[PDB]
Amino acid sequence: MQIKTKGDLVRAALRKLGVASDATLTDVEPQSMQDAVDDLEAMMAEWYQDGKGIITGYVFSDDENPPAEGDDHGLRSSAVSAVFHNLACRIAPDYALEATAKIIATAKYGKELLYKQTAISRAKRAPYPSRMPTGSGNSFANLNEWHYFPGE
Amino acid sequence: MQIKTKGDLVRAALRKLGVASDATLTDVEPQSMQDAVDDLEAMMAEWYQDGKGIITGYVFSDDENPPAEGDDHGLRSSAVSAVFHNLACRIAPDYALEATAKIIATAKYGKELLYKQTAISRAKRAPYPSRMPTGSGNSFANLNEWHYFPGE
Amino acid sequence: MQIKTKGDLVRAALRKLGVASDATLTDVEPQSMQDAVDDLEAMMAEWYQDGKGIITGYVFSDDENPPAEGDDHGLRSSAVSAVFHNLACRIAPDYALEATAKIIATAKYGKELLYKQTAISRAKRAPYPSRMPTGSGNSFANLNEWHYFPGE
Amino acid sequence: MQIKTKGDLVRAALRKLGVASDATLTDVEPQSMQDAVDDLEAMMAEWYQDGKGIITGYVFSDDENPPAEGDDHGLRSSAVSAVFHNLACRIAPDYALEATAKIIATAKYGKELLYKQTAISRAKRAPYPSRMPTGSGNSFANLNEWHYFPGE
Amino acid sequence: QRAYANVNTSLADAMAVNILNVKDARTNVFWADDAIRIVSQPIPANHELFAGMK
Repeated sequence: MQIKTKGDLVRAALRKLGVASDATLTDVEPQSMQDAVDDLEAMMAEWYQDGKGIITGYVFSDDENPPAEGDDHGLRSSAVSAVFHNLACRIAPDYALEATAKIIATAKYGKELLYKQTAISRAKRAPYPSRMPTGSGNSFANLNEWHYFPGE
Repeated sequence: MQIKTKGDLVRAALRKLGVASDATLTDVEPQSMQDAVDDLEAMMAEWYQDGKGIITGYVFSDDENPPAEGDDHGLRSSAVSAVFHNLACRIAPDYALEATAKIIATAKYGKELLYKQTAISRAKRAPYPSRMPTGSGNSFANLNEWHYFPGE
Repeated sequence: MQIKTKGDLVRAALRKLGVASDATLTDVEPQSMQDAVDDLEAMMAEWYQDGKGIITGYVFSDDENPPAEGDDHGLRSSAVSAVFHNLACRIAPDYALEATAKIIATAKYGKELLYKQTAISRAKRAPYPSRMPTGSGNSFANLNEWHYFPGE
Repeated sequence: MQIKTKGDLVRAALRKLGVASDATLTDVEPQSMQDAVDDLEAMMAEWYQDGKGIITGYVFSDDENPPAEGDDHGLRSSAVSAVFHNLACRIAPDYALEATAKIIATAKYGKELLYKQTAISRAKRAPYPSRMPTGSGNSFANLNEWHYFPGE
Repeated sequence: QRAYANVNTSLADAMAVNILNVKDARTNVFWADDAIRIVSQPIPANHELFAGMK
């Protein structure tokens, strides 16, 4: 996989939007690239709500190391497409554009697949309430005076 | 099959889009090849969610090989059409185009056909619950004292 | 039948589309003919899902015999119209064309007629469950008749 | 009938389309007949699904006879209108035309009339099941010692 | 699986077979009684056999 950095993600988003690529004759300025990188960071921070959002393995760069762009994002191979499609959707406004129907559909599909596994993991069943008896079928629990489920 | 490499898949996708084929007088450009190859790798990695998604036999190129173009995709003959139609749909926005209705319909049909066999395989019934009797009709279990099903 | 090779199917599809025929003054190049034959092979492999799809008798060309074109398709007389109509629909986007309503309707009807007999053949009723008895009517005849149905 | 050969059927279809008639000073181009004959043969093979479709008495030409055009179609007098109307509808896309609404309606009506008698013949009731009694009032069954129906 | 072993060694590459019958001879046959069975069941009175006949 070639999209290894936040700069690579931003370049992929621009290529999707048709603004800049490797075959173009005019390119966007590094200030604009830095602004797009900051928008990617803001989007990932909004998604990952301090651990209670969408978990992907993204790494948030620190200000101690000067350039945020150039640090590996740390995403898995299956999240890059969704992340940079959503980035293109988010940063299309800047250039007076509007992401096309295919881009929007791919963004929605990618976000859904990103959260699918986390939703499956989080679909947990609460334990028995503190007022259930264990039942007399559990002879081992009966012999140990475990007559009610603990709860919590 | 004639389509055996990622380059063949990209050429088929570009031909369907009309960007570069012998139906027109346009020839495929290397920068239009590399970007579409990266897009195809990202899309296949998104589909194949580390084995929990669509199974295709696609071979993921490792970083050790410099040119991703030219390596065999490894897909079966029944997946090539779906893969390259969806690739054309995905890379249409690069040139600010829009895939035609026939291409979109073929992409949907091909993706459904790709997942059909895996869906049939994964449609499996859960085992018996841990709290069922085995029944006295099963003489073997009744004599062995296997009066209840294991579960899980 | 006058249509007996993959190229005959391709030429019929192009004539249906209005791109090139026998009376035409400008023809399409052999590279485009090979691309159309490749698309036909892809569509046939997608239909014949490794024996679990639509059975037609289509014979897939091997690499040892150089031209895929020139091989007898092996289809029955009743499948040729459906095959080349669907091929025209598939290859219409190549030439910046969209297949007309009559062609689309004929392609739908042809595919349905292709799968009708296979659907009739595959519509089978499952054997009796493993726990059903054979009945006392099947006991006085065939004195060693089984008391229960096997299943599977 | 004065339409006694595939050539007359093709000429009638072309005139209905307005391509090659006498009401307009247009003669039948020689290539406009071979392609129309191919389309008619394909449509007839599609209809007469190896005996399980629409029975019309159409005689399919063999590879031994060089000119397909010039043979008696063999259709009954009540099928000619349906045949050539459907042929016109099928071959309209060749000339970037579109068969008119009247031609389409006539084609539908003719196909319905073509299959009406076959449907009447095939509307046959299945024999009695193998598990019915014949009753005590069945004198023939009592004489022949058949307490139950044979089925099949 | 090793509980079912009946020979000391397995067949190892260039090993020679020896035919224990080397001349024509009428055979004397010994067995345990349960070693040879005759599975028996009368033909169904509804089969291809006896579906037309008393």
